[PDB]
Amino acid sequence: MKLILTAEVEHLGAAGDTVEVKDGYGRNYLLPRGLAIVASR
Amino acid sequence: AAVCDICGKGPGFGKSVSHSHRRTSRRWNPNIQPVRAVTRPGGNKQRINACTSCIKAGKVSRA
RNA sequence: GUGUAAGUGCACAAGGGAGCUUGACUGCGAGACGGACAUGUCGAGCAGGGACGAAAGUCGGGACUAGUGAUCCGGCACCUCU
RNA sequence: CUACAACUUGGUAUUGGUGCUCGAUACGGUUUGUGUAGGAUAGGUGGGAGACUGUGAAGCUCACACGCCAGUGUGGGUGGAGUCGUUGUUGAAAUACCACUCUGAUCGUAUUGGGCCUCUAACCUCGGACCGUAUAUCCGGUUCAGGGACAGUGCCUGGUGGGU
RNA sequence: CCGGUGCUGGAAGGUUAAGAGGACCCGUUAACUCCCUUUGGGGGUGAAGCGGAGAAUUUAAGCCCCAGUAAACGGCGGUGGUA
RNA sequence: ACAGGCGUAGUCGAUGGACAACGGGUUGAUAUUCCCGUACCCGUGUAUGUGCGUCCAUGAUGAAUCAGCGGUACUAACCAUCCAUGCAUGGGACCUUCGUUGGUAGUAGUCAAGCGAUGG
RNA sequence: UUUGAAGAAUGAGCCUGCGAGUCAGGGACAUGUCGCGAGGUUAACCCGGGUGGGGUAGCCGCAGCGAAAGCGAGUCUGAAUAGGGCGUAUCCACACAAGAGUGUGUGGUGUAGUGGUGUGUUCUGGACCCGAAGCGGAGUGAUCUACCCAUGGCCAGGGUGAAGCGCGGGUAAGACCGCGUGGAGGCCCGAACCCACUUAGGUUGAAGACUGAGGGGAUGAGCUGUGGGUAGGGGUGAAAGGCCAA
RNA sequence: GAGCCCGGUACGUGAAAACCCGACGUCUGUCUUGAUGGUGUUCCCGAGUAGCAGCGGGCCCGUGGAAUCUGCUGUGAAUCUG
RNA sequence: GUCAACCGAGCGUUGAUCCGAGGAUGUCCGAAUGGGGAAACCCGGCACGAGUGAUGUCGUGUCACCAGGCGCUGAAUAUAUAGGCGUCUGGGGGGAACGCGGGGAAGUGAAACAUCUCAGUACCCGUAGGAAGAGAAAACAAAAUGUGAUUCCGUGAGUAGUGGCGAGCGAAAGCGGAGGAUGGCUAAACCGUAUGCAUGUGAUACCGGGUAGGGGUUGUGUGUGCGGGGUUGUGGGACCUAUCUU
Repeated sequence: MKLILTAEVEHLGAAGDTVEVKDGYGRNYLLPRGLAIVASR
Repeated sequence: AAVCDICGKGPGFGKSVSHSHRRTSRRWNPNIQPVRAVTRPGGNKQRINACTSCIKAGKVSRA
């Protein structure tokens, strides 16, 4: 889903970089430990 | 396995039509998946039965 | 001898041969036969457009009687229907 | 004869990551073009009379490719001041420059599936230890240890199916 | 006795579902193109979009296929002559 | 799906385990039940007497301090192996640390009547 | 019921009571009868303590033919006034045509339906009444019987003599052989107990499975007591299609 | 076998208390910091929803060219020139 | 009281017997609820009383489970949660019919039978109410300058259709009536306010303009809560922006 990365995640980008990612990855890796935030504004 | 713990989605009832049009009763169960969710950011994990539609809706919090 | 079973006929030929040809038509059809009903069968004659013939005339398949399957459902072609 | 339970195959959702390995078309593309009129293996149309050059051309030696080994292309070395044009062939020009591309092997950018080995977080464990708990081989939670995107399950689907 | 039917093992091939795939064709009409007439309909072409049938290609088990298995279900012959 | 199916802690469930009474007499009908004689088993109160204990006192004990020395072994080193000088290895010891004993601290401490488990 | 039964085809012991074409629907057809009549008639509902009054929504007649567009006393098929199908209530008279059966026109005559209700059939309802084996839904049953679980009880009496052990013989040691002790066995005979092989009785029985004589097992794969569990397309079955309350 | 014998009938009368219906009030909220008709632009108008696909149910409609409604599984939009 | 009298005793003009309304008492079982249990019978705890020289004994209250509020505590474990403790408010079962939402047969008819019918019937499950459900157009309709929430009754109509086009099944539009409430409330865009979570140019920033302060009506975001504002189809409402103003 459309989201904004929080910290450095390797193979994705640097902090502040917006990335499109599959649902399973985002819901099971990024969101639970705050490596990515959904895009609001 | 047929009643969602979030929205209460239940199985549907119908018939299984054959080539000779023999109608026999059958059931349409929901796609219930057992998911360990995180009710509050405190970290407690509980095993709940949520349909895949609920998972798609983000109503379950598997944090 | 008549394509083919038997019967009824056919030498006046319906049997044999030759020429042209596609009526092995379209719209019909008075009157009948037979039949519980559904089927089935014969049909003069009218109009169109043709074949043969000099003409009169004959031709709506085969000398006749067997060679076939109702209804429902679906396919194809045409229609100035919806 | 017609169905079903049950078992079983595949797709899809739960379901994720990194890499190898293949195929489709898109893009910057190299690449391939043997009637004969002949300097001659002319892809046609174009802007098309001067362009490449010293970001080192003709003439020569090597590597590879195809090879109709006709010979061309690229890479490098060698040499240092040329090929060329309506040059005349022709429907059709110059292989002098520039603007897509068609017969055809290729590369780096996309997307996309196909398979393979893996990683852990989804999920699973009737494996261990603690806690609820005083009693608990139930259950739930925490954690450790293992599998692991497989399995199980949902929808669709092909088979076996007197078991009914 | 493995010829038949089961069971077990193996896919080198043939066939094969759903799902992916959407060539081609058709319906509708924005736009045009011919009329044929007077107080606008009648013929054709027809972009895009929206739809309807939908092909070539890919695909597992199974079946066909290749072997074993009878203390698996089963089977185990006639004719003529001759001292 | 629902109705419901199992089942933990529990709680029921004798046909079993534990648990103190025998002989005689009497009535129209009951009798190890009533009466007679002699017992046995659980509790309650009163009184009396021995005889322990807390308060008091006496025993039983032992824990911990500093200081006095040898072996683990922060680390620099020595020996040997030693890869190429370096290291790893093994061994003696330094510091910390561990073990022994002179003072303290059988004094402060704990226990010593009696009940005693839902636990072993 | 029969071709045919006085019966040797069926049913009835007798009497008194009871016992079989009924009802609903503006249903469908036919036929009486009544009202109105080219019209007839209301349903729901409203108002009346009633059986009365209102209620035009509909329904049936009033024009047919054609699949339909549509036309219309005509219409369809058809190239066709060229014949056929359906229709113009029916009759009468007059003409003109034919004697392929009669037709074509001019006048008259003028068309009868609808709503109650009786009757006979008929449609949907159990539909004249009586009569199965059997099929589904939900429940009740293991106090009989089949098997299993827990916990107890019982088996008079008499025989046979396994393993083991001891002594002796024997041998280098054994093997082995005699004599004793021992008391094993889905062992033997035979009461209680459990079965049920034969025969006789019983067979409107004492008894909806018994009795009299004999018979088999009888320390076991035994019998039995109390408590408990398995339930119908299911149970259980040392397997008979057996048993699951005659 | 009763209008004139009785209980009664026509017709009038009756509630201490409880309950049920109304009515007027206390009480409660509520508008008054308000109301009107005009002018040209940005935002909003109900989301895992509608739509689509697969398998079904029910509609006169038995899958049929099958519209509207609805269950499960995938996929999944727009906010009014929607 | 009565069967149903026979006694024996007594009450009533100081109003009995009897009828109506409201109270008190109401053993035990039964949802049964302190625990147990073969329903109506066994065993208890706590508190306060009664009784005994004391135990025994008696009386009155209270003691089930689950769900939701409120308060305390917060395991493994750190945040915390699960859980535990206490206290209040509810539920549990019964009922003849009617309602709604689910699951859902077979005998039967088709002269057999499987599609179909029977029938969404029988039955079962969950639930109410005095009625229930539906109900205010993302509606019908067909060019009528048409109706205007739902429900129910009569027509439409055994029609259009549907169906191994078999047995059978079978609407809707429209029209006529009963009743009328063509009824109301919200969510969003915007404001104001409070709070949670992040941070903060932490100042020239947020009040409607002009003056002057100030470094937070937070400055910014984001979420939630509350109060305003907004209920619509000729689109409506917020953002604006003039005019008039009880």
